[PDB]
Amino acid sequence: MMLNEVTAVPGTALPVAEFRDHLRLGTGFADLGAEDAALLSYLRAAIAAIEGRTAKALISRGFRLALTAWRWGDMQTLPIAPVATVTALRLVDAAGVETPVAAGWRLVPDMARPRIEALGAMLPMIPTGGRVEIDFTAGFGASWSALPVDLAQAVFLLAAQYYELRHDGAAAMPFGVMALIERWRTVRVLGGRP
Amino acid sequence: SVTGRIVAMASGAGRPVWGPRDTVSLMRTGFAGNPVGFRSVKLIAEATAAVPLICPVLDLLRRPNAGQGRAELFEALIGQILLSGNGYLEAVCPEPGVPRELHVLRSDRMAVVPGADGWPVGYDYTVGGRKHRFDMTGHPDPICHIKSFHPTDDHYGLSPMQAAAVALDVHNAASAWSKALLDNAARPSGAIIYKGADGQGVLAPEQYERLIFEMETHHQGARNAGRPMLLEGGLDWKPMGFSPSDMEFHETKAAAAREIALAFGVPPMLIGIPGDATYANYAEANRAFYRLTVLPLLTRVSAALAWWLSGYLGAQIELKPDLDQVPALAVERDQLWARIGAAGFLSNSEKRVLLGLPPT
Amino acid sequence: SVTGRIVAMASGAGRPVWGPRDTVSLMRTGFAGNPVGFRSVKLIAEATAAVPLICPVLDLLRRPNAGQGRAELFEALIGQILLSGNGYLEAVCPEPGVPRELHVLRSDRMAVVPGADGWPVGYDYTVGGRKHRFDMTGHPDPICHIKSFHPTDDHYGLSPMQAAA
Amino acid sequence: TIRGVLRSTASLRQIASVVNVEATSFDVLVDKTDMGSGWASETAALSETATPQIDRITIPLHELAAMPKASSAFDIETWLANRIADKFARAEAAAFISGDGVDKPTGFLTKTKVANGAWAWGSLGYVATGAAGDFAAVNASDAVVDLVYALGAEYRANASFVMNSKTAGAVRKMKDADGRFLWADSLAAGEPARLMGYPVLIAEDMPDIAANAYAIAFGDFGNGYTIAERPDLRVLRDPFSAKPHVLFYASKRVGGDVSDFAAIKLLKFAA
Amino acid sequence: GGYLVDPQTSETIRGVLRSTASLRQIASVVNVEATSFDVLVDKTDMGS
Repeated sequence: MMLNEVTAVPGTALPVAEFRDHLRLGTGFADLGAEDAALLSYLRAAIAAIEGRTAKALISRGFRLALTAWRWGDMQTLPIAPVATVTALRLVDAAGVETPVAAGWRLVPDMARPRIEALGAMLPMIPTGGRVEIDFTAGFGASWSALPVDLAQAVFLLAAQYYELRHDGAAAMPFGVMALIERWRTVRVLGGRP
Repeated sequence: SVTGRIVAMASGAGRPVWGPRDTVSLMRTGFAGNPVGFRSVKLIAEATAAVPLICPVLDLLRRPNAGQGRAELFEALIGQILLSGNGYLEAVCPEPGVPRELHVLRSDRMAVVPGADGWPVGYDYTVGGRKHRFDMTGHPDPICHIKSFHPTDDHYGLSPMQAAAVALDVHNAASAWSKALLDNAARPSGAIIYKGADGQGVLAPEQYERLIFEMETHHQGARNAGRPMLLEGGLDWKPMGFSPSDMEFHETKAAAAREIALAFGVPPMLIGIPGDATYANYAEANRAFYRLTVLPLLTRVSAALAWWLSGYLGAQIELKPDLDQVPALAVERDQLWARIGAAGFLSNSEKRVLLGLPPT
Repeated sequence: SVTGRIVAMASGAGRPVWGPRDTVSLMRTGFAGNPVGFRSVKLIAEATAAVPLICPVLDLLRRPNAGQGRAELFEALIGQILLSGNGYLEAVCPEPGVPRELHVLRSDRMAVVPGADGWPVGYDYTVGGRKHRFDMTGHPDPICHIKSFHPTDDHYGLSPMQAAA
Repeated sequence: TIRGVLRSTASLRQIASVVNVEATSFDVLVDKTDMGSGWASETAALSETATPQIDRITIPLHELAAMPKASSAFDIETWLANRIADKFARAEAAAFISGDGVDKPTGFLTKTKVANGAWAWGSLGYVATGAAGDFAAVNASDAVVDLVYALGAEYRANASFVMNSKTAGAVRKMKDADGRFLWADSLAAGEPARLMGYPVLIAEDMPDIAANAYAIAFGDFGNGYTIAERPDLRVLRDPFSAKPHVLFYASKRVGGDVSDFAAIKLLKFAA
Repeated sequence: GGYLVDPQTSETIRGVLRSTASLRQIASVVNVEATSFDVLVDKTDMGS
């Protein structure tokens, strides 16, 4: 299960022009001077901190989930939560014949537990040695405006914090960064065999 | 019989009446599932088959059909009565009198038809989508229908497993509680906690394979039980326990295992369940078993064979249990022979007529 | 016997069938290791040797061989049945009738051969790399093979120590 | 006890020839024509008069399947078994009457009908009523009686009418010039069940009275229509595929078309 | 008349016959229940 991203964000999809406004608009020094491409490097650091704590995706990037054995008999919960439309469930063998499948499975979308959940009880078996591989597109929307705005504010509360102070310096807000994230974290209570 | 016509219309004449749906599932969950429900029926059905009978007709009962003996027949017959409250016996008559085939039709797939006057006209053996429609609109009436007593239903029996159906599911699930507890449980015998200088800190895979090899070799196992285990800074060993160790629903299982044995009527001493000594010394509990739940059951079924099979004959025949040379009733036979044998005042032929002997 | 030919081919005729590997280790860990497994077999094997028998033939049983008496024979014989589910008795016949030697062959180093019709044709006493290949393709059939009841296996016994392992 | 809608049960099964078959198909073997023997002449060659050309009609013995998912007051196993047997008793009734060729028994209505009097072997014969909407206005029931008497005296020993309910309605609506109900005269009679001395089968899968529809059939279906089938019903009490729904599998296999094209005669409501 | 008569088939569905010698006969098999099996051999001998 490597789960590398196929493509990253373009960078032009990120709200750098809006984050300059969350940094100092309506109150402030002026527009002031901010290294523009620096401000893009703190948004990518705040999204990747909230993509990890929430297990969401937020920009709808393309993924590739290549894992060897199916965990359940049929279920296969996908980790990156807001999903849409499996690109392909191609199945490579130990030599690399890469024979895709086009039926036998129906992705059941959900923000809680996205699944693969094949038809009946038969999910495509794995060639011995030949890892299965699932390409999917997971996230809310293509642009920044399609996001839930409370989750978008948790990026701006966090990316501004990485802008305001560089090293790990000390400094309880009601809806802080942490309180806006907790309704998007994954609540799991299984430590068991299934 | 005069009121028979009124109840028939409400149910609907000419149409099959099924009764209990879940009957087939109590068999798999209560008779193939737990030993107490398994042993209780097998203890009774192998006891009623062993009791001889008193009448010709018994030549049919001795050899009913191919591959199904005399004792094997009543195990199938009583084994349906205890399981689903109903017994069925098909008679196949190539010959006009005393039909030479008997077959215990299972009561899962049998259904009654109320008919016109409330007493049944059809029985339906329904396997797959296929029916048969046996007919009761005749004189020989080819199936004897033995009912257990049911006060609320007019067509079936009560099946003691239905009365114990809660206590079966307690005993099935308490026994499966301890099974899945032995299969889903993580107890550790301790935990080597490694905090570090920070509140959190991992240890490197160099250090981690060092920690396994001193734990694998020198601390785990029977042969390393109690090494003094130096703990440097950061490390600490918190030994875990397992606080309910024995006795996971142990008495509620042992109480439900007695209520299952209560409903079928076996004493707790015969089946082998643990419990307080109610009966004393097996001269009582075996005599109580063949007097409260075997011989009343057998004299009720044999009374239905005495009447259904006499409908094929001309003369009516009685057919009762022997209640003699059944070796569980020897304490009732010592007690009655020594009473009259010690009564020396009345003469010799006057007590042969009491003990049941042919006088001389 | 009619079905005997079908099971023989699956196992492979003419080839030794071994059964349980770990049989020799249950002896050292369960009969030379703990007193309860030690006393339980010694309590039985010294009891079956003490029971007299009712039949000539018992003259062989009274004096089977040198250094191995009547009571000492059944301790060796039953002591293999309780330990490894199998008893073996080689008969050496210099004379044609009632062979004057009996020897309890230990069942660690003995292996069966299924043969043609499922009933055995060879027994192999295998010490070191050395085999012997006793032959059952004759009328006297020189080894009696006493099986404990085993429902799943077709050639060996069950050895109660395996059930208490 | 769970109730259901009570559907029609009469199914053409009890008047057609039911043959237990075990193979994949049932081959009936009917000769198409006569011997053709002539009165011989006293001085003539007299050879090879003729021979009936035989014909094999194949009952394909199709299968019928219904697959419900099961998804303690009433017990589903007995109830669904008492519903799916009814649906297999009713869905084959439509195929016996107006089934087509594909994967199902071809009913006797789908056999290229030809007007009687020009009747050949490969078809079924019909008689016309008159006006296209209904029975004839001047003399009703003349179509019924010459439908009876245009069949053949050998098959009329045991022949029956086949209609649905609202064609027997339109039959009992026939009345004389005083309005006295030619069939079952009073309002106190009921279904007389012996139309023209022959039984009536109310089979709901027949079409109703229309512009050209063949709403009334008449025949000895014991020779006419052959139902070849296997008597059992498959019961896969499936504990797999879906944990949520049992999804029982029940199937009966059954086939049939017409064996004898002379037995069945139809009533075309046209000119 | 050609529909009246039908052919008789064989009693068994028969197959092309292929060889049975397989080296299972000459190698040594073991009745085993596992996921792996581990033979134990001695590549070299002790120095004497």
